Amino acid sequence: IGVPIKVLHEAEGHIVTCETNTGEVYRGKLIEAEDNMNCQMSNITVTYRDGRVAQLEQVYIRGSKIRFLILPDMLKN
Amino acid sequence: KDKSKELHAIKERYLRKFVFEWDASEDTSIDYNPLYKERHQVQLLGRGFIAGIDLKQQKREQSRFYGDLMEKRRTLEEKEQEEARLRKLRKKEAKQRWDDRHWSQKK
Amino acid sequence: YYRFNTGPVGKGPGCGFWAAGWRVWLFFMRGITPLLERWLGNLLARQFEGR
Amino acid sequence: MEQTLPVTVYEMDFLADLMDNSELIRNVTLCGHLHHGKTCFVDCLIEQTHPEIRKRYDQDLCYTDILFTEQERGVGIKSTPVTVVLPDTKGKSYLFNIMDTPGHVNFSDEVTAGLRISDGVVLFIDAAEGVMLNTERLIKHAVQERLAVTVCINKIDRLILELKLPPTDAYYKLRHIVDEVNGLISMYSTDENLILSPLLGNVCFSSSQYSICFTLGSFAKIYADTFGDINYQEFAKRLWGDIYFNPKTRKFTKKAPTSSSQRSFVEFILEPLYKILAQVVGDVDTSLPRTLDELGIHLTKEELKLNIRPLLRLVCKKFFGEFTGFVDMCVQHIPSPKVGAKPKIEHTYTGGVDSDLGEAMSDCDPDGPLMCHTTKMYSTDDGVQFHAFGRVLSGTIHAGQPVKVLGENYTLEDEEDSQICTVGRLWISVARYHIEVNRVPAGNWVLIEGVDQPIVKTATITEPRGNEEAQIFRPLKFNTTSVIKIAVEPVNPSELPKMLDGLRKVNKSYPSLTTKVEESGEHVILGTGELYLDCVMHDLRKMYSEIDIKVADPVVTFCETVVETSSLKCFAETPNKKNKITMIAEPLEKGLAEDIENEVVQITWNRKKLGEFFQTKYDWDLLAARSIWAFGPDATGPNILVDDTLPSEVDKALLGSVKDSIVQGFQWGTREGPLCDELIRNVKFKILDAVVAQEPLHRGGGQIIPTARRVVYSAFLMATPRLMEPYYFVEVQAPADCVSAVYTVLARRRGHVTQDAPIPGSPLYTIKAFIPAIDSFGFETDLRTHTQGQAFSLSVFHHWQIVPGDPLDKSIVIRPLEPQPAPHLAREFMIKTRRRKGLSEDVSISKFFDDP
Amino acid sequence: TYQRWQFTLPMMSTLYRLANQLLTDLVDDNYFYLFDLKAFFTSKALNMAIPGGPKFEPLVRDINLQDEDWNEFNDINKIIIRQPIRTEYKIAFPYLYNNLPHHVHLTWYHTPNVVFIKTEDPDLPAFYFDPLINPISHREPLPDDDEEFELPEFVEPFLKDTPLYTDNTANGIALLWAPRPFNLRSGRTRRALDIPLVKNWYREHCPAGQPVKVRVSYQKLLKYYVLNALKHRPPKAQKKRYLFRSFKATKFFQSTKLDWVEVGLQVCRQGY
Ligand SMILES: O=P(O)(O)O[C@H]1[C@@H](OP(=O)(O)O)[C@@H](OP(=O)(O)O)[C@@H](OP(=O)(O)O)[C@@H](OP(=O)(O)O)[C@H]1OP(=O)(O)O
Ligand SMILES: Nc1nc2c(ncn2[C@@H]2O[C@H](COP(=O)(O)OP(=O)(O)OP(=O)(O)O)[C@@H](O)[C@H]2O)c(=O)[nH]1
Ligand SMILES: [Mg+2]
Repeated sequence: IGVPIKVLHEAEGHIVTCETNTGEVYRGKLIEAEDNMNCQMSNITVTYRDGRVAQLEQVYIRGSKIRFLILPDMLKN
Repeated sequence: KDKSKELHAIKERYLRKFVFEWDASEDTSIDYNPLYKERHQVQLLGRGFIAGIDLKQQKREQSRFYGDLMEKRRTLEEKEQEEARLRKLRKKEAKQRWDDRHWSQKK
Repeated sequence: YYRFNTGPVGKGPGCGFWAAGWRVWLFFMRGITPLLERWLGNLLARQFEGR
Repeated sequence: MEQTLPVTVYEMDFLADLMDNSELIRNVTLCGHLHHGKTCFVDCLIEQTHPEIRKRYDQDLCYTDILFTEQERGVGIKSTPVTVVLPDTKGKSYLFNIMDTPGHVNFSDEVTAGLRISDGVVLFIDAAEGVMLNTERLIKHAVQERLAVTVCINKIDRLILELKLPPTDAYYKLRHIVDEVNGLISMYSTDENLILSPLLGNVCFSSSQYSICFTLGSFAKIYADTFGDINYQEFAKRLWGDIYFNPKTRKFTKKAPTSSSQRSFVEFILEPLYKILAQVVGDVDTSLPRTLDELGIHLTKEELKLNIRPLLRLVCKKFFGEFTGFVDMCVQHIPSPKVGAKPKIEHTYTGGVDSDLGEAMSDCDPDGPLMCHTTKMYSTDDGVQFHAFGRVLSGTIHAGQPVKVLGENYTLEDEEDSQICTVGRLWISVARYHIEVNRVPAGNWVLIEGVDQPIVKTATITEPRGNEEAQIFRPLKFNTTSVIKIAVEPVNPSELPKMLDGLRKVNKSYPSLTTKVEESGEHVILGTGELYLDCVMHDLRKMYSEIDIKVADPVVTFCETVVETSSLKCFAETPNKKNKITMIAEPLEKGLAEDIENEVVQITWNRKKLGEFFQTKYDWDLLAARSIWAFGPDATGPNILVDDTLPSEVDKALLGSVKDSIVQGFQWGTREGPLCDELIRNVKFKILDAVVAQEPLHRGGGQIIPTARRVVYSAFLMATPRLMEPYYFVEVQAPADCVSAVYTVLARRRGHVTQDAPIPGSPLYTIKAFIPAIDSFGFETDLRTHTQGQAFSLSVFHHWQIVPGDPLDKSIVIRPLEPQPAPHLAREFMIKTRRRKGLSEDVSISKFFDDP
Repeated sequence: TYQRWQFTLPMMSTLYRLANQLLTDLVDDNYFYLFDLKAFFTSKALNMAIPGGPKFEPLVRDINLQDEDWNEFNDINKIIIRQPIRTEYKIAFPYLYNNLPHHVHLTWYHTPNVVFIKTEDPDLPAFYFDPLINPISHREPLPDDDEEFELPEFVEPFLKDTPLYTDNTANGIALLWAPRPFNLRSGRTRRALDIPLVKNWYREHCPAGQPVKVRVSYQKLLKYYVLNALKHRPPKAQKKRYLFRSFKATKFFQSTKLDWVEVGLQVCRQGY
């Protein structure tokens, strides 16, 4: 199991930002992060490629189709 | 007498020559409470023994309660095994006696 | 004695268990030694010191 | 901050960062029976998180039980809070506020104080003894306090090294313990949603001495690490509980193959543990190296030269690692406490959840009003200044920020038990070292300096200039009653002020201590038991006040009651010669006092439900059932006040005008009592008539209250009065042999053996009995010395019983220094306690009448 | 030099068995409740005698209870008497029953009972449900067997091959509770003088039904044991000078190996 993966699991319960392979940007609370980077989140703000925003209660994104995640700086220490 | 001595204890609490033998007046443990006179010496599950004292004497003078408990609780096979072990111990005891017999009971 | 003479063994002189008294007297000697050494040293000297 | 702290696995900065996120905070209380492993478990967690602090090889480091008395006696005396950051089996770190509580039954006040501010309970059960007195009492207390509960079965190595039981019978013992716990929980709780079973994760298996702790999940995780293809979650779901393994099919079944296969638990968890322990202990020099090589455990030659016990601890530590099963338990089955906030406010806060502040607190957000609640007071080693330990339910405490402190007697109308103070410094208390911080957000535990002055036992800290509709959290409700009583005086009367300061400090330190001054100028201390009072006296004489103090002989506090209805209906009139009261007294029905005390009925209820209960359960007429006025000295007291006044004789409006005054008089009379000035228990006072004057300045105030008390006293005295003795419930854990000796010792002290049974799976017996509290003095030492230390006993207050004699008998003659026979114990106890209190020599049934 | 040793567990078990007769087979200190050096220290400091314990001179000048002048506090018309407060109670709780407890020692409270089942019959398996153990009166969201959960081929219990118990398992378990030094497996070497054999004999209670002279012998032995323990002070920092090494370094002495009886006769003659 990879070092970055452990740090991801550490961010469960924190507010995180996720960009997909298609560049949609999802910000909200990370509920569950799986080993393969599958991500369950809640109370999301999504910012599309055109710039528009929306609001979602519950989402789940496949690990493969994630480009990256931004985690709190609370973890860095 | 015991009640009088008890009340006496309450009242008294509140209101050159070479001697090679300690005097009997120095004795402590001369109590009036039965709980402290007879103090229910320990029975270590019928398998622990006081140091020095003869093992056979200890077994003979023990309360026998644990022997009764063992005979009550033991299974039939457990009783058979224990009886065989006691038979082995008795054979060893008899052989030891026969070896270390006094000359008045030998040939 | 009162642990030795229990059971088949009765009162008698057959109990030899001497480590206890042996230790007692060796420990007494430990402390007596310097006193007697000093006394004999003061005695068998070229001179004598009293007072 | 920047203070000096010991080297640690985690970092204080990360701890503070976690403190802000309330979803990763777990408030847990470690409770259980005496000597069941709580302190050593906490020690081992501290060692895990602090690689420098280490437990001595042959001596056990505690890191709790810090006090000198604790270290000398070996028994924990005070609860200790520890805040740590523990990893999860998944690898995710959480913040754990663990309050380790004492196990002794006398010090249950510490446990209740910890419960008030905890959100979950971890119950430690010894694997050999099983369920015992304090375990039962603590299960009851936790379920009644509305806390989630989980269980850790400790000392499982006794089954292997002391009883050397077979794996299957050890499994049976553990299963029986689980069944006992579930039975008790069901008995004390109506809801069945709280079922304890290792399959669910509510039970863990630990051996704190040898550093072992695991759940089914963790021991499946070890298998997964060794072989990578298993889902340890499913493996854990299948391990326990009559699930036999078929190795030919590699599948588990509810049906036993071969009629000799062991359950999967025995096959996979228990048996290898047996093998590890046996190989380390018996074959350390022959095949131990091979077995450790098989396990993958490699230990250095310096290490493998250790004696058997250190070697066992080291090997088991290396094999198992961290205590991740405990963390899994707590994380899964204890609220967030964002989730657990609402029940806490529902149960504790006096203003109710429905209140606006109730909602503001049940939200539990750092950016809101300040509503700290302080339950403990910890004294600095010098013993001069105290620090308030409590939890923050809303807002954020800032160092230096002025606050408003409300004591237990504060009400939104009586705004005089409040006071503005200023908080100096804040600490995050690890057991033997305090982290100083600048602020503390809601949902955490904190030590506050500078707010000790205006509080005694419990307090609520809010903010000034706001929360004008602020009310105090309910004062702690204690698991028992402090009954034992002693008197204290200084040796040199010139040093009385020092003793007074010491008395105040001990009152603050011990939550359930009650210190008071009688009428004869005697200073009296109330405590639960002899060890409790011994510790109190030690602290008073050594820590707080440095003087020499004389202590009177122990004695208990009695109560007063009646056994039959008053011979005549009594009455009295005000000094004004108006406002005439007329009462009668009778005994209550069996169990009604228990209902009122245990809150099965509340006066706050609507009269509809109140009369419903009174009519349906205790066979009362609804007319009387809707005529209740008061419930004894407190809102929940064992004496009732009904007003039989028919509407035709007294204007009900006029009677209601002086209702409050008559209630005050009744409560004062019940609180004091005429026989010896002690509580009145189990009496029904019925107002048969009440002629009420017309004008408010002719009634009320200093007219009715004295008359009301005098009428209550006269009616009680007319009814045949009796004294009631406190009774202790004793549980002795003795060998199979000493039961007769226990019988004898108990019989010597008016005891009565209720039961005597064997402990399944152990060679010992439990003897449950009843003893009189006043005879209980020295009973435990009598037992231990008479039996040569093989029998041990713990006693606790159970119920009040009538003393055999008749108190108000002047025929009897008492000698000053003789143990009296039973038939006049009542008279002796009444007269001597009257002398102690400093009242007159004897009380006559006409003393408080208006006729004589 | 014969300074340190390290034995093996079978050796240690056999030595324990041979020494059995000198050892009391006690697995706890619950026996010594109010009968250990700390309780004796408290009783001495308070000038009281445990029934079976020693009896010293008052450490302080005893307060004569015929001296205090009947204050309001110690009035005897207020005291309810049920059981005479024995000396044992005051040693047990020195701060609740004594006025002026000075130089008093707190005593270790209870310790959990060590429920150890001594193995009488060697032939039995190490792990065996002994009759002494009270029987367990026998009497769960398990998954369904139809589920597809299958263990891999490699998987089997951690130590299947290793036997549960071996020939020397019960012996090791017993050694775990054997008294010192029989619980060790290594250490240093002491002096025959420094090893007392009956100290644990007279530290125990006197056997029941014994004569007064032996009872007083027990009491006085305990008295002197307590006195030594209390008066002990740590040794002082010497410089390690050796008398016989100095003699050997001198020229008037020489070494030889002789029979002890020969040396004894030699010393007798020289002393004469
Ligand atoms: O030395 P004591 O304790 O006084 O014992 C003396 C006697 O000793 P003496 O010959 O020095 O008077 C014997 O003891 P030993 O001589 O063997 O030391 C004898 O002991 P045994 O009968 O065991 O050989 C017996 O002691 P006891 O009666 O305790 O057995 C007796 O004591 P009495 O003076 O009471 O007769
Ligand atoms: N056999 C065995 N003994 C243990 C184990 N854990 C603790 N003990 C012993 O149990 C005794 C109780 O000590 P603690 O656990 O520290 O005391 P506690 O749990 O805090 O209980 P209190 O004293 O009431 O606070 C200690 O003397 C330990 O030696 C264990 O895992 N196995
Ligand atoms: Mg503890």
